Amino acid sequence: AEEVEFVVEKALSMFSKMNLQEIPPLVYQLLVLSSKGSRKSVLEGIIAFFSALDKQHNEEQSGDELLDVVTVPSGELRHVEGTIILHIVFAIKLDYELGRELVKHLKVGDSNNNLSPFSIALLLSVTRIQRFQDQVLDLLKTSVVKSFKDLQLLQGSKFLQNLVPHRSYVSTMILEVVKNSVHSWDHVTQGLVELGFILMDSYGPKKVSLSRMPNQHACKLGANILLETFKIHEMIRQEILEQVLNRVVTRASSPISHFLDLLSNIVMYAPLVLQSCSSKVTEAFDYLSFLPLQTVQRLLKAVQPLLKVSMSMRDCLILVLRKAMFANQLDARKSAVAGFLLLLKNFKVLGSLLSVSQVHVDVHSHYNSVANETFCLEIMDSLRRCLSQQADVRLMLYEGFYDVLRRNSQLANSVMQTLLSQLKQFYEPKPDLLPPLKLEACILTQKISLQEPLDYLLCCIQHCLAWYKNTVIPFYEDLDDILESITNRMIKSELEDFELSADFSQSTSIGIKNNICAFLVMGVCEVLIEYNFSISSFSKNRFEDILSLFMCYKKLSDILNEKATSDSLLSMKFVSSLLTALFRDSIQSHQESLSVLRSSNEFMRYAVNVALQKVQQLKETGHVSGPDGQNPEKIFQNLCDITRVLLWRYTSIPTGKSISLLCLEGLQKIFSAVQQFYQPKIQQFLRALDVSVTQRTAFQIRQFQRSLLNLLSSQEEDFNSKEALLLVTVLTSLSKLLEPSSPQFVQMLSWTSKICKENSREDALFCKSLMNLLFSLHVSYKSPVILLRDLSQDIHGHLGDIDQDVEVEKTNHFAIVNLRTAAPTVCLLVLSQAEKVLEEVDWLITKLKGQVPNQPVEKAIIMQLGTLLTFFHELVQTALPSGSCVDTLLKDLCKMYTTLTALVRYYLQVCQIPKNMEKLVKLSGSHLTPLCYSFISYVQNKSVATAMARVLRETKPIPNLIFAIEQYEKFLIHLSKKSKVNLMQHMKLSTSRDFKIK
Amino acid sequence: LDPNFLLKVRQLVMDKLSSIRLEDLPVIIKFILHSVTAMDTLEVISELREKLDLQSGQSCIILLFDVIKSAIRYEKTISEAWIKAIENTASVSEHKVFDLVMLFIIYSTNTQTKKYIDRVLRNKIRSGCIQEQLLQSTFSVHYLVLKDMCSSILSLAQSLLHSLDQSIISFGSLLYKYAFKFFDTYCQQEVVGALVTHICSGNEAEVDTALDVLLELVVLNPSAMMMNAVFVKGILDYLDNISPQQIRKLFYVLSTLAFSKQNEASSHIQDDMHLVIRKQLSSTVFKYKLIGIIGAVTMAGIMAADRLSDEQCTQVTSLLQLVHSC
Amino acid sequence: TLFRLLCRDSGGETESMLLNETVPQWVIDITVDKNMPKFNKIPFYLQPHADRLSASDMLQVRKVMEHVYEKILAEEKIELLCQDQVLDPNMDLRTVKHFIWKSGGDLTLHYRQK
Amino acid sequence: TVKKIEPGTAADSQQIHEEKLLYWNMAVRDFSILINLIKVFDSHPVLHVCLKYGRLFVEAFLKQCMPLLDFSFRKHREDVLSLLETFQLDTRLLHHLCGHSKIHQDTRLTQHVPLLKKTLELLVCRVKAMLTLNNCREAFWLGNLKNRDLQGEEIK
Repeated sequence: AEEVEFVVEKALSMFSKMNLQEIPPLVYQLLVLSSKGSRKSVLEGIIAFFSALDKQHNEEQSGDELLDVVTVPSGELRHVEGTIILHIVFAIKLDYELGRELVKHLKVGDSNNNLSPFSIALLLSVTRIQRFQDQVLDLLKTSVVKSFKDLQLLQGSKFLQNLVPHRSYVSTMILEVVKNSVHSWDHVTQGLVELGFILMDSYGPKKVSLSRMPNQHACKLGANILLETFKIHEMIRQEILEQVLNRVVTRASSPISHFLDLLSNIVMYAPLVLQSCSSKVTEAFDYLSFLPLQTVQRLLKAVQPLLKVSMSMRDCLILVLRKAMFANQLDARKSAVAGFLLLLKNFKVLGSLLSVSQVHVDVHSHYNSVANETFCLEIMDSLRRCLSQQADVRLMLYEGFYDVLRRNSQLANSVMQTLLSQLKQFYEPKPDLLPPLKLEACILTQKISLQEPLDYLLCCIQHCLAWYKNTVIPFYEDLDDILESITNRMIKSELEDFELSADFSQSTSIGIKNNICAFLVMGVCEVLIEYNFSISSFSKNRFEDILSLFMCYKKLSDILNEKATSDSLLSMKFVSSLLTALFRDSIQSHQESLSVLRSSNEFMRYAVNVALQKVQQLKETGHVSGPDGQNPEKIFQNLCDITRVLLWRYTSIPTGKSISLLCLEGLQKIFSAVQQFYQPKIQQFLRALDVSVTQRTAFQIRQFQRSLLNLLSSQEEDFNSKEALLLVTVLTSLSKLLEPSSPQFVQMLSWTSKICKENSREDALFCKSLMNLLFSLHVSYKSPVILLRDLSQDIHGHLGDIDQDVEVEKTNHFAIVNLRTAAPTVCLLVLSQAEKVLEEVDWLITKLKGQVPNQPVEKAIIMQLGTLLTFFHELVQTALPSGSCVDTLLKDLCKMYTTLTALVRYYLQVCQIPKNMEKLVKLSGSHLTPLCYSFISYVQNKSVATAMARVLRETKPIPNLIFAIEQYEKFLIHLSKKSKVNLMQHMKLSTSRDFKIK
Repeated sequence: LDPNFLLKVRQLVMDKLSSIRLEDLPVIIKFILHSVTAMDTLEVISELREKLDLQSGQSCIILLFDVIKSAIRYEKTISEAWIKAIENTASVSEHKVFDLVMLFIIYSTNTQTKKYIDRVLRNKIRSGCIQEQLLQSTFSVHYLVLKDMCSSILSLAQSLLHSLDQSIISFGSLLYKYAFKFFDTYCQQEVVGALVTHICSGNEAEVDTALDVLLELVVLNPSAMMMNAVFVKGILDYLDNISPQQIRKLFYVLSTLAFSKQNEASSHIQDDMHLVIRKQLSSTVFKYKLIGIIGAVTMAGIMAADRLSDEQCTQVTSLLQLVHSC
Repeated sequence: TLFRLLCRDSGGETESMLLNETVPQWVIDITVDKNMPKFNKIPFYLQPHADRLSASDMLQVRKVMEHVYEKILAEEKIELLCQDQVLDPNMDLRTVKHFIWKSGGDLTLHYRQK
Repeated sequence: TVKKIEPGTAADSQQIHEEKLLYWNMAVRDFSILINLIKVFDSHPVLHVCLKYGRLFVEAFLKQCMPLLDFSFRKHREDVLSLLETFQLDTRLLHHLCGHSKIHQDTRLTQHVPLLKKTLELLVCRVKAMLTLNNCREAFWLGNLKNRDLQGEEIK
């Protein structure tokens, strides 16, 4: 036994000296020798040796393509590592115990420095043995998730960054395992694909914060693994697409947004898709009729890059869509309309260029534009036949006709005539009959439901007509005259002509009909407001028509609101254009006409509120409802234009809610929305407001800093709490852009610290937000343990002492901490921050414990725990309220003593005791442990099945702390025995309590 | 249409499921499975389990199961609701052949339900809900549908044999035995190849159980095993990781297979087994010489087994003289 | 034959659709994506005439001459040889390996003072 | 034996609860006699058994007897108080054994102290819960018991 170990160790040393091409023969023989003897030693030596080769090769490869010192070429290194892996996997097949040692040796929570590109690639091919498939893939899944938690924890804390040197992460290792797999690593691909889908299946979004980011990173890694494996390996790309389409083509309505993005990325390599995995796309097309409308629209958009270059896929889709439309079954014609819309919204050229014994013939006929027009008109005529269907189909067509008419300018006449014919069914041509719209024909009675979205029909007509007059000009006059007639008769209507307050009930039939008719009138008024703004340019007469239309819109809105919603029909481009003229227009001619609109404060509120809706839709859904609402470049341009107006109005003139306050709300929403979606365009976003990102952000930050000072300079009763809360939220979001290693960040932290130290507000919510901003800035700068200690003293001074015979001196470090906010606002906030400090220290101790730089880390750990001891020392003798403050402090003391136990257990492994560790032990025994017993006594002495659960739940915390202290003292006895220094001389005898009933 | 009206007419169709003919079952099942929503999937599937009895008969059943495969091909939640219906069942008599066939269908069709189907299958086997006679009846009367997915069954059988419970281990052995009996030649070779990999694995319990199945397959179907003798003979190259007790059993199944019949096919393996042992006895390694003694005595017992002509009697005599000399 | 056309006819409507269907990915990477192909390398270890290095195939001898010069104007003081034959400084290693090496092993270059 | 006793329900017979209270009194008396034997027999194997099974007796007490006292505290109040006072004398000796184990720093003994201390404190909190469910929370009251040796001499 020992002889086998000795000879194996000798051969391990010979690895370095001998040639690499002789390694695979040696490993195969060494694995056979391993069977009758040591198994872990052989595997450890091979893995460690090849990991060093990988690391050395990576360093020498990184650099210019000039003369490099290349000890091993990349081509032969991957070939050698590949055949070593196959030998190990084949050995595991005939030796089950060899496989168990490999999993045990590479078992992960710790970083597991043993993991490497070679060891990860070894595990992926081991999955070809079904006996090890699940546990190996589970080992890899836990490794990447834990690795991302390490990355998240390091990024958020400056204290850890100064201590922990950067180490490679499992996510990076696996990505280059895929990259290295191009050297004929076909045995790794099978387990590579399964690992990618496990990451996506287990950590995909479940929309149906601490863990969401590592889950999102883990899910994104699976998409990267699958996408890169698709490009390189041809024998596996067919399986990848089939599994992706399986997850996407379903009626389950599960969140599949991440799978749809992977499908879109895969189909960007259309020749790769068409070559091998071509039938799967067509089979998914066959199931489009059975799928729901929302799935069809998202699936067809995902495979749009494939249909853009390929005619066969486009031709097959047209055949499926034509068959689905002719099908008598419903919910399939809706998908056919959606499919035909998407094809006609995106492609100007539609069309092409069997039985057992029937074959296709390659006819060499030149492309015919005239035949293409008839092909498009045939689909356009079919879509016109779908305008008499349910209101769901009508809504889709009205949204699609604008993009269809912009794409195919040759379909403009067909679309416009179709829109005109539909409008004639609901328009009264009589010059004096009121109302001009038949709102009773839009209602289908069989239960009352909406049949025709008349408001959406005019929105499509107005936008299509607007495109017509500025794209093809350089029936249209008939449409221009109808809209003017509609506008005049809607204004002169007295709201009684629409049969509208009569019932407005949410249950009765007449109330449902009245409620729907109320929405249509408001929707029509919005569209006519948009129409009259553009037509006749800036004329006073037309703007008076807009104001008259708005009053009709607002009066009906007030009636529905008080007796009690829907999206606005204004395009985001118009809202941006309306706001700019309504607030930032100084042209002499326009001022006369704009004074009509500006005089109505309710109109001012309406214009800003609709802009807030557009931003809110972007945050919720990722796109805006109106025209061009799914174009990221045009949404961003409107975001910049709206932001400029909102910035100007708020700052130039200070202060339902006021207009300036509403602009502040829109600014906060935009800043959050821009960072969430247009992350790479932040420099362009900040540029368009009127140096680098940090310099421009600091200019805006200082601009909002002055605003907050003005409210704080006001009186306590006059304090505008709503505005101050918004300013801190804006400052918090903007401060995410500053670089922490910059003077601009230091100024932001210094300003926040000064505001907290000097301003005393009675608003608990304002204090909580301000402290959260201060702690967010501070943690990325340095350890907040000194900040935490000073805040605990303020809570002690304001709330007094539990002794009731001593007087605690009021430090007054921070004025924001007053008698009202000291608890439960500040106390709960500082306890949550000390929790994060302990999690950081617990992470360090775990790394050191598995590691065996130690002396610098050990001193910093003791320094953190030493300062955090004084923070807890102040809180354990404070007369906290009996609510969640006591519950959280008791739970946090248990975490403090658990962390102390982990530090002591670390020295048990290392000390075969330094002064700093001894002084920490002495401090814990003189300033925390005796006072913990006093606090426990203080808490207990002073004072259906739901109550039964509550009383039994309250019996948990105090015994949990008692176990934590006794567990801590148990291991200090072990350390004193092992290190021969008595650490229990600093600890007094434990104090026990007994119950006695009066 | 009205949602409640659709449920009412669906219930009327479901009510007479027992009294309808056989040809209209595929379309009726197709209508019920397609006309479901998210919240009623659990109940409609549960109702379908107890209502469907299944008791041109083969063709209609094949078309019935073909529709179900197409109906659940793109619907994962329906498959999950079916396993939940099976798991909730707590009585042995309620489990039926159709219940077991559907479990294999979901296993072969949807790859995302492999782990859930496995975990419930262990529980039912341990509790006795799924039993040998139910498995025997399933294969006996519905081996037409099961044949199209023999690899799916074998993957389940191979995984079941890796367990540590004798009840689960015995069921996995039966899943091997029934697959060999009721499937075609190609899926039979996969069964033998799967057993050979079990013996050459390294786990003691796995090796002895696979050798028990190999002996059983030889006894029931010697003719089918005679065509697989090349793969069974390949185990002789991996005697280093095999205990002497398992070596004796391995030589027993090899010898009883070679002498099971007297056709020309058996004469080739009969003389081939003689050659392997004649060179293990003469090997320079002492370990292989001891293996040759075990195998030669094992074979001589089956040649001389009483049920033998003079030429047969001198062959066992010749082999014994060889071992005594070596 | 998947598709046949003249060079000047690729801009046509019918030819462009046919080209999208037939042109393979390995041509798309270079003509459409504008990616650059791999750069092959030969590993050669210098040995003093009486340290493995990998470089571009079109690297000239002069570059290997100056690398040795910094290790120990460069052209005039250092001469390189392979298989006991002097090497043209303007010649590249790709030509050296194919013509003068005449062996199945990795290229070996010997550096000796002029 | 203690683990097998069930607290029953508040709807059971009145005399049934009385016999369970008497049965629990006998179990505590046997516990008192057994635990008190460590004063004279104070070897490591004896203390280890008392430290380990003393915790298990308290664990079974607050899992079985404590729910029983919730049902019957109003009608039976002197019995419940007397039972708690008698058991409190046993738990006090358990605390002194815990302190004795830590003072002598016996590693085999101190590895039972943390879980015994948790359960001993869990009993004090569980008594408060019983009073709270019986609207007698203000009657609950703690005090720091003196640290004593195994014999009973005060440690100060």
